[PDB]
Amino acid sequence: AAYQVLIVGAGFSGAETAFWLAQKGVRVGLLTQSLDAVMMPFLPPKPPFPPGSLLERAYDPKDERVWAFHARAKYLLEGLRPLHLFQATATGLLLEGNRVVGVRTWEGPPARGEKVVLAVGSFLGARLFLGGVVEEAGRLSEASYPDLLEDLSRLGFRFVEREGEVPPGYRVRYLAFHPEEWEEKTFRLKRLEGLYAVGLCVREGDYARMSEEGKRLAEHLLHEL
Ligand SMILES: Cc1cc2nc3c(=O)[nH]c(=O)nc-3n(C[C@H](O)[C@H](O)[C@H](O)COP(=O)(O)OP(=O)(O)OC[C@H]3O[C@@H](n4cnc5c(N)ncnc54)[C@H](O)[C@@H]3O)c2cc1C
Repeated sequence: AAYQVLIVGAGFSGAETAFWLAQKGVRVGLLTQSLDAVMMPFLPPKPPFPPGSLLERAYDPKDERVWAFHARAKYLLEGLRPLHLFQATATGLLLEGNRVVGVRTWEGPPARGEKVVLAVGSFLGARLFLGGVVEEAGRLSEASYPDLLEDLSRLGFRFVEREGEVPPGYRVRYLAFHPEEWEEKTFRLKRLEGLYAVGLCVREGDYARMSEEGKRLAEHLLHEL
């Protein structure tokens, strides 16, 4: 129970969740497949942003470079004492009966948390259409490992198809948890115990929406603890 909350995905929703939880002293483990992609935008994030959010703090009105936004956001997360940001590729759910206690990782070492949050964005069943090529990636140059979706599918989880687009321009078709799997008020993926989901992998929205959702989840978990 080292981590009170284990979050899979250091993107706009997952990192925001980690941010507010850490501000309150919650022991958070933020697991993400690529540290070089932490909080990486598609198009440059532009105001307005949720007040006091990690998203707002990471913004620089004089620097629109998306990679720089990623770097500034990553650095901000690394400054939170109760937060441990680490690299690992989640490949499946660690279960004890009907309870999710963590995730298996491709590299081998399992990661555990009292509560497990999936904030994997557009990386489930991702297909990136760029010109005359189709890549298995949730965002430009960011590969998507098929394992997690396969595990969730094997366990019985239902998904719906969604699509996002970047004005080279490209489109990303991905899978989001079917609405019936998710309890909006608690962020619970009710099919199993101790499992939560937030962000694009459960509901559409832009950067600010992802951030607001992450904060809302953090506030809910703080109440539950
Ligand atoms: C093609 C496309 C373009 C978009 N463009 C914009 C835009 O220009 N402006 C805007 O406001 N919104 C845009 N959106 C909507 C939304 O704001 C973004 O998708 C945003 O990144 C969603 O936040 P998220 O936290 O759900 O996912 P992300 O920010 O994508 O973060 C997901 C994280 O999870 C990690 N991850 C995934 N699977 C695993 C795994 N198995 N193990 C470990 N880590 C994993 C990823 O590597 C990543 O770091 C776009 C959406 C799409 C699909």
